[PDB]
Amino acid sequence: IETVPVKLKPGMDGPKVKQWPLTEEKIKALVEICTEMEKEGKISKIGPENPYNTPVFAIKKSTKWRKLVDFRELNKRTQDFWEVQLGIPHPAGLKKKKSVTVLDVGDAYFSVPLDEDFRKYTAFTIPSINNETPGIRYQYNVLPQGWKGSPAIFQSSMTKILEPFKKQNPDIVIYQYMDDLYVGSDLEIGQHRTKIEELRQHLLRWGLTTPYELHPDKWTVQPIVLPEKDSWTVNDIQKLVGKLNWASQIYPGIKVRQLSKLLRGTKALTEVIPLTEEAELELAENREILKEPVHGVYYDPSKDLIAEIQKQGQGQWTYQIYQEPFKNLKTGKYARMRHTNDVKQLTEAVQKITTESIVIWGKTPKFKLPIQKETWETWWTEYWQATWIPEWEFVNTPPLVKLWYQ
Amino acid sequence: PISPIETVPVKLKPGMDGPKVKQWPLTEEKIKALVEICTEMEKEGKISKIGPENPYNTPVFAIKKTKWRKLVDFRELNKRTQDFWEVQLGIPHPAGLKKKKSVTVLDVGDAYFSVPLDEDFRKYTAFTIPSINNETPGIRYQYNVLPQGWKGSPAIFQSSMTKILEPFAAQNPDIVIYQYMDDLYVGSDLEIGQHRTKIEELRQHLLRWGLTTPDKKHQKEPPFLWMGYELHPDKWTVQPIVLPEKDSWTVNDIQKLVGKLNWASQIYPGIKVRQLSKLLRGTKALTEVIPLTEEAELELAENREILKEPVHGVYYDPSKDLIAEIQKQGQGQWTYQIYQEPFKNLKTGKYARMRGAHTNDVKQLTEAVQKITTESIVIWGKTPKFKLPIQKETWETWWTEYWQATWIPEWEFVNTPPLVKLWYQLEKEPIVGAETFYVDGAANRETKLGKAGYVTNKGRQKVVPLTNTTNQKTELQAIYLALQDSGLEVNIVTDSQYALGIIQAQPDKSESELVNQIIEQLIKKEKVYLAWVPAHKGIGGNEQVDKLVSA
Ligand SMILES: N#Cc1ccc2c(Oc3ccccc3OCCC(=O)N3CCCC3)cccc2c1
Repeated sequence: IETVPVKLKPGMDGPKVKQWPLTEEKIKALVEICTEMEKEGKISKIGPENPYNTPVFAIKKSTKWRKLVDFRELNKRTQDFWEVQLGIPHPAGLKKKKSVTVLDVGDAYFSVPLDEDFRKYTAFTIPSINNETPGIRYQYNVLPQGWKGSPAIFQSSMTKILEPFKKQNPDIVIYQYMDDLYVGSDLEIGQHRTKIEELRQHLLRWGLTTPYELHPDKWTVQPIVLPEKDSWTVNDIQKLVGKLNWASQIYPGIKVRQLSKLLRGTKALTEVIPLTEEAELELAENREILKEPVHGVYYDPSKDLIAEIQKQGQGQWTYQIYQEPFKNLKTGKYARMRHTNDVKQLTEAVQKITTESIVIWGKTPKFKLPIQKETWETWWTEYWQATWIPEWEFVNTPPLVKLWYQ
Repeated sequence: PISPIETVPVKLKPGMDGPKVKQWPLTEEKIKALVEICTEMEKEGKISKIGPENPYNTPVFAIKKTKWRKLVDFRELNKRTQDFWEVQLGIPHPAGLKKKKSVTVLDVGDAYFSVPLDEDFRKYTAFTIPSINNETPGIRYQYNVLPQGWKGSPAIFQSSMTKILEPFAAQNPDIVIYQYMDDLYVGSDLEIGQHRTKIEELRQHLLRWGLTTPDKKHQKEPPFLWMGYELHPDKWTVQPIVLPEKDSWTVNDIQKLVGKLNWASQIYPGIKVRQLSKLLRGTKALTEVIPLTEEAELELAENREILKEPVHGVYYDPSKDLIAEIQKQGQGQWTYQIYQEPFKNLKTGKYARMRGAHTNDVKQLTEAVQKITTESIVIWGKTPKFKLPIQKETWETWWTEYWQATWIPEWEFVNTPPLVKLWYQLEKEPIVGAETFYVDGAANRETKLGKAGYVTNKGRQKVVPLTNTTNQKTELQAIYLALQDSGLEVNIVTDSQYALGIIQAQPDKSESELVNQIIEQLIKKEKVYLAWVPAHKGIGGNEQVDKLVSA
């Protein structure tokens, strides 16, 4: 075929990102994968005159190793190409559907040549152990998985392949994000699953090979809960007054004047204090104010999404997504049954939040992760199954906001 | 010397052109020396004489010791040539080298001059040999090979060397060739006879591609003085470390001292540099003489004791397991060994912390395991099994309650004190029968004076005055007051998010004297519960302590 030209945003040099060291098992898997890819023409060896680098990792999505390339930096430096010049629009109705299946279509990108003058920016290195040898250096000849230019260029062909199917099934929504197809319907599950298999067979018989069920009608901002107790002590009222004080940053219509009166005087922490009727009415009225949702929180497509995560113990994690503090677009809680650890749980939660985020808004959030950076940089691939990678940073402040979001 | 290797293409950076740097005069004794050198290099194809059409020129100098050597200043050309894939910025570590029966060291001579230089790029290497007192035009010459001191040479030579070795490596798949600048290191487990043969055959292969290699009579012999190391047929250690004795200590001298110690710590167990590096926090000037603290004097004297002893490390066998053991080695300092069979250490190291003002032992131990896990992957491509002086209940209690996510790997308890322990543990629920102190502190931001007070539920009240303090430090001093004046169980109620955060993190060591005092108190207490209420909301107890301390 013919290759569409590509250009970095002017005044930008290609990516020069350092390759992380790898386990010998992960390196052995990469060498075997790249040997075959080279035998099939998809990549080629490169010389010292290419100074570019983009990190590479080995994961499992299945007992077969797969190769994952971190094109975050290259993506940030091509974004004229895939955001504006060749944007793929996001449909607002996908979140409303009752079932959504994700289909991996990345393998189809490898049938399309890449602009000969852009290949150099895709360079990558398989490292060696203990600096024994300089790494093995390659670049791409075809459209790579993970580069946001790949779906942008393949967009025309994808529209042609899918056009039959959208004629047949007009109430089915299909959105593309990087290497994935999100397919949503209002059908019964069994009907939905066979409609998905039909589309699989359609994609396959046209040469596009493919190898996750979501229900976006359950997702919502979770409203705050106050304890319901039989015997309240002074400490319990202080926690309750503190939690309600915090909530007034969000819901303007809450007061505790009647509730603090029950603590007037300097009392022992363990003293049982009964709830007067006006106090009990003030608390019950506040439980209604908490049920209703907030107003004035609008997604601003120009601004970055931000996800905060806090560890609650017993396999439970809470999270909020926002663009301005206290303006939570979405709040939620994740749980992990039994055979788990902290990093496995955080990694899984990060992937669920990123998926929800793609469905709702079509962009990935930027995470604030409660973990030491080097611990994350070492273990995150052991449980990572997606093909994309969000941005992240590491927050070393543990606010008491843990108790409040519980 | 000359070679049929293929050439790597080279560009100048986009929109730049070649260097035109005028040539300074010479003593005309060197101008004779350069002529003899350039005519030799010409006869071997290294350079060629060029016409007047070439407009570029890079300065050329000359310098003697016995013999002379030509020196070229490519700084202008270097700034103008494209970037390259940087050659390996690290070196292999002896604790990672796999043991091998016989090992040979080959240096390749005139390595750069043996590799050809891309044709279109040759004009931008032009240099000029001066005629005495400008009495005639000078000699124009350009390079045909990789020039010494140019930006591309280390990388183009390395990639060239890799390709040249490739056919030989295919035919002898059981011999190991590390490559490192102009050196090759070759090992095998063949009979020292056949090993000496295969070496001679690889010399011949290299000579066919134009790479001279040393004779058996000239190949270096063990022990090997390599990159600050000493390699022996079965063991390795560092080269001798001489710490200076000096009455005044300059910042530059302290930097040179921490570095030397850092180097020794990879095999000399026990090294410490925490107090010595605290001095260096005054990076202001390099000559400014920093007055050595008394903790630093103790540290340095202990290092000198250990350096007096000699020590060594061993080589790696991938069939035997990999084990890491860690010991507490001071206040916030830690030391570790890595080995496969006991007392036969591959290497050692240390871990101190600049993590934050306050920490505790369990967190620091976890941070140390992390540092080792990173190091082991780099050196051996795997994680060790860990031997640690902490019990499962100590660590499980910490990591379940800790707000951050941590991964604790395969480890086993070792009963060698000091053990890692939680010195105290805050209560989770308020305490019945214990006096409830309501604390608050305050300070005037201008006058920098303030007061810490409490009010309890048994009717006791107290205010203590504070000079040259801050609002944050007084909120801590109020907490400290309540521990002092309480019995063995106490409930405390504070308005201060700052102070709550710092204590809820259960630190056991701090940069702050005040926090260290609180820590002394929290240990002696049987039970402590700490609770927070929002300030200035008239809760009950906070209002009174606030009124008492505030006005
Ligand atoms: N000057 C220098 C220099 C020499 C040799 C190096 C060296 O040797 C080897 C070369 C090829 C394969 C294995 C090798 O190591 C085997 C370990 C072993 O048993 N040894 C006894 C003395 C040297 C190490 C390795 C790395 C750097 C060396 C650097």
